Amino acid sequence: SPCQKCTSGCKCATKEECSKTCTKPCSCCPK
Ligand SMILES: [Cd+2]
Ligand SMILES: [Cd+2]
Ligand SMILES: [Cd+2]
Repeated sequence: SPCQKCTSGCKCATKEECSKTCTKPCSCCPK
């Protein structure tokens, strides 16, 4: 489940940028 900024706004292109808006693969970032 993606946070409140990943819904229509997933900004993580990879787990590297994922450490910026989240800490793990929400339901949209990488696997
Ligand atoms: Cd997220
Ligand atoms: Cd993320
Ligand atoms: Cd995401």
